[PDB]
Amino acid sequence: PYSSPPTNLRSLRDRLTQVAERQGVVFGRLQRHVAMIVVAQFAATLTDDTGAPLLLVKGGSSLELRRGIPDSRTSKDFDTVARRDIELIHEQLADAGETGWEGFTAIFTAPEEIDVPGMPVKPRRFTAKLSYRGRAFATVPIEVSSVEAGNADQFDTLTSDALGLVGVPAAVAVPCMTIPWQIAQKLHAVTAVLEEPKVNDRAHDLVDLQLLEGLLLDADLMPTRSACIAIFEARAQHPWPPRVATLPHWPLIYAGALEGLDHLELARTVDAAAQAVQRFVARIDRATK
Repeated sequence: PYSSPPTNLRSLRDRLTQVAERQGVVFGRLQRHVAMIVVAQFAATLTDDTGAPLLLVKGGSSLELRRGIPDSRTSKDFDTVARRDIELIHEQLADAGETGWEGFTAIFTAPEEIDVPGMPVKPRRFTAKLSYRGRAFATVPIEVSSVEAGNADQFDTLTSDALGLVGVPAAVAVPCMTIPWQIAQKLHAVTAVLEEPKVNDRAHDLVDLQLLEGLLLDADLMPTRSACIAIFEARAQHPWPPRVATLPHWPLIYAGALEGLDHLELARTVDAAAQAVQRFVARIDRATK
C-alpha cells in the first residue's frame, strides 16, 4: 500500500486510477464508491447524546457495503433514514463537512421535498459537494427519509477498506438499516402503483430483493414479516401480502440492473426475478409468531 495519504486532489485521483486498474473496476465506479464512503463517514459522526446513530444508510449504498463492489448492483444515490428533522440532520452534516475528515470536506445543498405517498413527513433530496484538501473532488446525491415504525430501533455496521487502498488509514464503519427493514421497504416500493404522470421504473429492486434474500439469516424471517406488516400498514397504500407484477419496459431495465453480477446465482430475466421474489414474499408471510 501507500505509506502516507495523498498530498492533494491530483494524487488522490492518480491513486484511484491505479487501484481501479488493479481491481478491474471502472475509474468512475471506484471514485463514486470512495465519495459515498466519505459522505457515509460524515453521516456516522451524527449521534444522539447516548452515542447512537441519528442517520442509517439504506438502499444501494447499504448493499454495496454489505456485499462489496463486485457482488453488488451499481447505484448513484446515498439513501438514508433519519431519527431527527431534516433541518437538524442537514445542519449537522454541514457542520461535520466543514470540520472535515482525513482531508475531505463537504458542503451540502438545500433539501428538496420528494412527493411520496403514505408518509406524514416526506423524504428530502440534496447533494454533497466534496473536496479533498480544499479542491473539488466529487458530488454525491443524498436522500433522507423519516423513520417509519421500528426501522431505526436497531442497526448493522458495515466497514469498507477503500480509503485504505489510497493511503487514508482511518477506519470506515457505517451504521445501516437492518435487512428485515430493507426487505420491507423494497417490497413495498417494487409493488407500488404510481400516479398517472409517473410510471413504476423500479425493476432494479427485484435484483436487490434477491441479494437481500441471500444475506438474510433464517432466524430473522419472523422479524422480516413483522417489518413488512409494519411498513405496509403504516403507509396504508396497497395491502400485505403483495403481488410482484412487472411492467412492460421492465425486461430490459431488469437486465440493465444485472450489470457486473455475473458470478452470482440471480434470476437472469425479469420473469424469473418476479417468481423468485414472489416465492420470498410467500416464505416471509408464513413466518408468523
